[PDB]
Amino acid sequence: TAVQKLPTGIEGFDDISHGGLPIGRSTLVSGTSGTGKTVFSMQFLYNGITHFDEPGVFVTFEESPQDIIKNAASFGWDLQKLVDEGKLFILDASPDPEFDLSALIERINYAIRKYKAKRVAIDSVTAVFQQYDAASVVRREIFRLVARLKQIGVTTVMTTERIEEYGPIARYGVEEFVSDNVVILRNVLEGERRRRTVEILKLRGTTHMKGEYPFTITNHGISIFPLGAMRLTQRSSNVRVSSGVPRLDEMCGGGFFKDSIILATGATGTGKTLLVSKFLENACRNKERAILFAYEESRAQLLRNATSWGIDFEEMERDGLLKIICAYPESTGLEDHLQIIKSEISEFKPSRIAIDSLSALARGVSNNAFRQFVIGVTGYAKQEEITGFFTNTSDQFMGSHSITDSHISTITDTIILLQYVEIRGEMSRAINVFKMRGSWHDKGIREFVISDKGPEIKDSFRNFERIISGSPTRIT
Amino acid sequence: VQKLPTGIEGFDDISHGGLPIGRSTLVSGTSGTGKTVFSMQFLYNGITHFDEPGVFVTFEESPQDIIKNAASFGWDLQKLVDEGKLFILDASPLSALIERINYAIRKYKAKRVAIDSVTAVFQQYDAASVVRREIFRLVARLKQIGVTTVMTTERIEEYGPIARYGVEEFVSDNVVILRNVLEGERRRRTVEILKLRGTTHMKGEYPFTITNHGISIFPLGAMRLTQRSSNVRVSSGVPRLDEMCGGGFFKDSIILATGATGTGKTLLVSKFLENACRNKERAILFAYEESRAQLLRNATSWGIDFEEMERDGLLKIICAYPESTGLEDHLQIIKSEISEFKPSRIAIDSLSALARGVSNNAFRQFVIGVTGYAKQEEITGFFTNTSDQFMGSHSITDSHISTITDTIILLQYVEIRGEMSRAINVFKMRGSWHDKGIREFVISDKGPEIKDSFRNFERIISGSPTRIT
Amino acid sequence: AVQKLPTGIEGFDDISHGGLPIGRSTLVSGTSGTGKTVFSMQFLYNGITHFDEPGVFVTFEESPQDIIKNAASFGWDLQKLVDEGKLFILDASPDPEGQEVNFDLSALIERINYAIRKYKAKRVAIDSVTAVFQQYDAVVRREIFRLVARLKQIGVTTVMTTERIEEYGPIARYGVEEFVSDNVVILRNVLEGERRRRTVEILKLRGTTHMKGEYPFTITNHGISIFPLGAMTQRSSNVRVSSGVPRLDEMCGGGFFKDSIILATGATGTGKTLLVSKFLENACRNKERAILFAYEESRAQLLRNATSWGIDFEEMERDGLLKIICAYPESTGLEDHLQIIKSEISEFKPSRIAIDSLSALARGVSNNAFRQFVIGVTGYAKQEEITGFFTNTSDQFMGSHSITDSHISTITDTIILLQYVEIRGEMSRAINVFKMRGSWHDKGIREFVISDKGPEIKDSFRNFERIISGSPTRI
Ligand SMILES: Nc1ncnc2c1ncn2[C@@H]1O[C@H](COP(=O)(O)OP(=O)(O)NP(=O)(O)O)[C@@H](O)[C@H]1O
Ligand SMILES: Nc1ncnc2c1ncn2[C@@H]1O[C@H](COP(=O)(O)OP(=O)(O)NP(=O)(O)O)[C@@H](O)[C@H]1O
Ligand SMILES: Nc1ncnc2c1ncn2[C@@H]1O[C@H](COP(=O)(O)OP(=O)(O)NP(=O)(O)O)[C@@H](O)[C@H]1O
Ligand SMILES: Nc1ncnc2c1ncn2[C@@H]1O[C@H](COP(=O)(O)OP(=O)(O)NP(=O)(O)O)[C@@H](O)[C@H]1O
Ligand SMILES: Nc1ncnc2c1ncn2[C@@H]1O[C@H](COP(=O)(O)OP(=O)(O)NP(=O)(O)O)[C@@H](O)[C@H]1O
Ligand SMILES: [Mg+2]
Ligand SMILES: [Mg+2]
Ligand SMILES: [Mg+2]
Ligand SMILES: [Mg+2]
Ligand SMILES: [Mg+2]
Ligand SMILES: [Mg+2]
Repeated sequence: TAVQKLPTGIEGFDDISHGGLPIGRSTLVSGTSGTGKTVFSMQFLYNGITHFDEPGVFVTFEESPQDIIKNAASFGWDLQKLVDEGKLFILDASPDPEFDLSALIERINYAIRKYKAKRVAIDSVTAVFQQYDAASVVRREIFRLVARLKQIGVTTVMTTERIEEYGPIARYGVEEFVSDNVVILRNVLEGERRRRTVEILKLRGTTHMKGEYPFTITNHGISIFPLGAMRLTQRSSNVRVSSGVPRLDEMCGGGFFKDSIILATGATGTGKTLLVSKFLENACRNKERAILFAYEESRAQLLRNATSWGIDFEEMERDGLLKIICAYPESTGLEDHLQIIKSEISEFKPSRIAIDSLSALARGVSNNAFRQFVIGVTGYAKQEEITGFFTNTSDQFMGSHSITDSHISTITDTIILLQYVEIRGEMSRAINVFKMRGSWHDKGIREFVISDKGPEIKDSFRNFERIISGSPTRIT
Repeated sequence: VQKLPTGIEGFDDISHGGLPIGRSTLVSGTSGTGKTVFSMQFLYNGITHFDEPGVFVTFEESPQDIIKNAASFGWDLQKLVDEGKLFILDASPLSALIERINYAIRKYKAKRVAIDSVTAVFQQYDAASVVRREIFRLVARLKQIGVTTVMTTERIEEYGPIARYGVEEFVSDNVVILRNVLEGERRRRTVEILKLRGTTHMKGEYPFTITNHGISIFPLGAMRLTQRSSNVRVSSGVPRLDEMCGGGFFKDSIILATGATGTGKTLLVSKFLENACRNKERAILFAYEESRAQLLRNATSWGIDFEEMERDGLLKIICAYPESTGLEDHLQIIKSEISEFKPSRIAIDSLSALARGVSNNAFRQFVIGVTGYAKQEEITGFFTNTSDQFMGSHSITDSHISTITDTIILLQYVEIRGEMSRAINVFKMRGSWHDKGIREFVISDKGPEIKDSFRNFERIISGSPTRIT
Repeated sequence: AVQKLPTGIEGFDDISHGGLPIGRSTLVSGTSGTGKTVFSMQFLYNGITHFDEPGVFVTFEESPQDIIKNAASFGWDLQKLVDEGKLFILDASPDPEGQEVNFDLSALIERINYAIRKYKAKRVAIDSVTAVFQQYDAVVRREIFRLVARLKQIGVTTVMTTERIEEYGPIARYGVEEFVSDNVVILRNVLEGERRRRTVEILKLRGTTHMKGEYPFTITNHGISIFPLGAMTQRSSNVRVSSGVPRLDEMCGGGFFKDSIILATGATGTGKTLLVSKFLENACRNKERAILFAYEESRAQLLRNATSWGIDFEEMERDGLLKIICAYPESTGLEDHLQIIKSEISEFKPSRIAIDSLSALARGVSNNAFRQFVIGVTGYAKQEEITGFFTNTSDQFMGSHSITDSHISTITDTIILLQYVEIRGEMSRAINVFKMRGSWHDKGIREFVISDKGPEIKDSFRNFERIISGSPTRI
């Protein structure tokens, strides 16, 4: 007879809550303005009706029912229908535009019975206390409301308000301790960018995932990405795919594995976009779909620079085997980027993917949040059986030294190292398969030349030393 | 939830269309952020562009002061007031006020309203509960009438509470935060849309500037990677370099010349703009290091006369110190001067100068800004960067500015036989073959003379090479 | 359109883009000892002495006698101006003995009004408005608005002094004054390390433009003097001057330029001060005035070390062609240092100048502050067409292992690079004209020897590699 839970239906919340929200109990969902308290509370009710056939009541202390309905239309929720079918009831407790909570408790109970409601949402409880002038019996009244609802036996969501993101959990510093369950929505301003996070602080009598988890409000409501939950569990096969460059495929011991993450690390101009461009060509030639995620160059530039290499991307676009998705890294946050990726993938249903580049997306953002992105993208592709080619521009121009994020290096199956080499007063370029995981790879640091045809991988600088430096020395 | 176009330059992009119609939007900020401007600009555009009358509720600032202050932006509000398009309700010493607004709304058939400042109307004793109940009224009543409102609120802190009483945010359907952050000894204006209930919006802060045209927002995010790209070449002025670039620079490209002090970046800039005026192409030089006088002289020593170019009306030398203004302003200056002169080529000497006393993320927003604006307007951009190490040549514009540039010319010193020789190298050239040689070049009265490469040397990049065998 | 009134305070009219809006009230807030009372007195004083605009100064504490007395330090005979009826100080100080009581400012309004007309005052100053409430209770917003409006009707440009508790905190005390005032100026005395820095910021000028951010100022005998770097043209000529060393002149294509900023960079004891000494010796040899600004060595030592190089500074000090201004960097702030330099240049009217060294002035200061110093000094020298030889000591001993770590390279026109070089188990020296804008320069890392006669630049190290490292190798 332990605390059983009720599915919310919100992508990720049931995972981080190890089931859902405790049944017959109230959950405080606190946050600042614009965190997604109302969306969460509505989505809890909406998913109740549509998925589980559980009617719900929505208590509003300010926002008009008509306004609540119009705001949900963005998500594609016809709340007018649910209202017209007695599946949703919006109790208007908003003041007229022209003391102890007890009457309202009666009105709610009447409604719950009338519409046979199993879920309730109250938004916001902090309002009535201010709207009137309590700020003195907050604990008493919140305790009453919680207790009376426990009697009715309804799963409740209570919206609270905060001022500071990493400050007190609520306004009166009392609502948290009365509530059985506490969830915190945050919208943290880092640099000049916001990040939405959800935390389940407390679930009395049950287990939950601790810490903040990133989420996004899309046209499908709140979508949490259980970064921690996503488990290391894939398929992995010895099936190979080609790079579009034959000598490289020989250097990779037949070609890239289908279930793989490929990284091309090198200085600027080393020729990473060409490797990417050839990898997508190969897909479209083998009658496979692919998506290019550009974060550095426009389509026009990509198309031009490709046609110089002799790769017609438009023909692939027209054929329906290629989709170039161009966007500035600061066009949104890494959280939304990953969603746009995941969404675009689901639509086109690609076999191969390419992000150009990762170093561009790591502009300004913390090394932590970037790690979360990489793992998120890496994991999605390996789970969805999509081969992934990633690019990374090294800051050091000469040779190679290391990788910015140690996470990337260990999260990639294959590492292609492009570098520059000074040979007889000329800037040569060299390619090397540094890592393959599960195959033989050529252990050579081979010269290559970029031409109108593309990459021409030549032989190793055998008669040179200190090639990794970028400034070698010929040894007779 | 449909939206009304504000007409504010960049806001309708950040807000994904504009402000929701019929609803009220809270615009909070400290003094001098630009709340009254936004509110005036909102109404102004309402009537001049969309033929929507507006009512402006003032609580302290006199009607005539509002008209006097607006004149700076070039807004004849009195003309509009006379023509019965704008009404300024003077509430300077809520049911009563609301009744007066409703009357004014109908009297002028107004579709937009601006209330500034609401915090002042509660500046008696009204506290928390009173403010929440009272604001709720105003917002609700305004919603009933059928008018799109902009409501001004005050802050005491830039990254603290959004308003005063910590109540106005939760009541309002829409929240916009205006900030003026003192970063060191320079202020930076920024707009953030925190909340737009019922629809989507661009999140995060975005920089803006109050100009003689009012609030002008330049979103780095809304900037789409959707510029054009051609195979049309343009010359550097140095023919050996054009041959090294496989015909020349591209018309649709950003050029970077990186190197130590005295390596000759400004010479390459001089010859670049010389070629432009030689082909009757208009060009601007945004100089942040030297002065017009010293540039003219040092160019004349190179056999380059900027004075004639300027007289012809093809060259514009804009000199300014990086510390004179913030990077947000500098960008507005660059954009503005470009829009007037309509140049085909542009030059910034140097980017490294503008980086002095600024964050990497701010300088990134700047570079990303200018780069993009040049590419979208089809303007060739020769940028310069001075490396701090004068021989090591370890990195180039070490701030991820390389991924933004299409061409990289690396200038360096080379220690040959106890002499300090120079070298030029086309490091990168997207979409073209480039000479892979680290060619020696010598500056003269005539200019840069690119010679042959150091074949019989090693460790050239180090700056201290070794003669082989 | 909002017209502005020239304050007369040095720099304020530049940062205010004209001055203070006419017929409008300006708030000038700051902590204790920021110069709020100075600014206000200076506003009125200048008003009278420059534009024949009478003024009225309202005090709620300090007696007229004291205000007149304190102003004497700036050389302002306010009693003269009071006697002529050009200035009036309305004493509204609390009665020595009395009792207390809502508060209304209707009484003072009419007292100020009366005096305004009586003295025909164009300018007015209130100091400090905070005190008048800090003597009873806080109505502030309403009472502030009342005064601003009444004074607006009268059409007098007013300065309202207000007091703060923290430097980077609330603009005023009660969190209201700011919003009610049309114009806001924040004076700050920021404590960094253990040194104070005075800064002016115009936060807001309704209906007008202004320079944003903080700008440094100093309070002297002249009063408040603000130094906007953004306000700053420098002309250029192909006229050569000599370094004092004939070989270096050759290496610099026939000498330094008259319109140039020379920088000498190197490790300690590489010989920057010798080149400085020779540079100045030439000016005096060509009957030209020069000033040496030293921040490392005393006058006595400089002279001793100079005479050991065969340079008599005393004769040129006596002949009135040389002024040696010695002072520690920590004696003042860079804001002050710069004003000492500008002032000393204005007096002597030199043709050449020298700072020995810039590296010393950078000690224990903000990188931003030191930048603003160099941009200022270098700008003023180029402005007045004064040739400037600056010194910089690199912390790295051997060779030019790294460059100048201060981002000065872009300002300096000529860069002389002194370095050490180990040759056959012995520390040698070297000179190189690294940069020379507008001239050919010898591109050679020439050996150079110091002696009793002074510098002897010699031949290059042609038979050596890795010279710049400081540890070469014989080919
Ligand atoms: N269709 C949509 N797509 C993307 N984002 C959306 C969409 N609809 C709403 N949003 C976002 O969700 C916000 C509304 O969240 P909401 O749940 O109303 O916040 P809240 O925390 O309840 N606000 P408050 O009542 O002031 O405390 C909007 O301001 C947008 O940022
Ligand atoms: N048509 C061409 N012929 C020969 N070489 C070319 C051609 N186009 C490009 N290149 C070479 O390839 C480089 C650009 O390759 P690219 O794949 O864009 O590299 P990258 O590492 O992705 N560059 P970046 O994004 O700026 O860091 C140029 O600098 C040239 O060296
Ligand atoms: N008349 C001339 N004859 C020969 N060389 C000259 C002449 N004028 C200038 N130079 C050379 O040009 C160099 C300066 O070139 P410039 O274009 O100013 O380089 P830069 O790297 O842009 N300098 P900076 O802005 O100080 O970092 C000098 O160091 C000289 O070697
Ligand atoms: N013509 C103009 N050109 C440029 N900037 C201007 C112009 N007019 C006003 N400004 C700027 O805008 C500021 C005034 O903006 P405004 O909207 O009146 O401030 P506010 O934030 O409403 N002040 P407050 O009511 O006290 O909280 C001035 O201080 C200037 O910085
Ligand atoms: N009579 C002399 N004969 C030879 N060499 C001398 C003589 N007097 C001084 N020197 C040299 O000159 C050096 C000091 O030169 P100076 O111009 O003071 O250099 P600096 O770089 O300015 N030194 P510092 O201020 O400590 O960083 C000494 O270390 C000696 O090597
Ligand atoms: Mg809400
Ligand atoms: Mg690339
Ligand atoms: Mg205002
Ligand atoms: Mg230059
Ligand atoms: Mg005082
Ligand atoms: Mg010395």
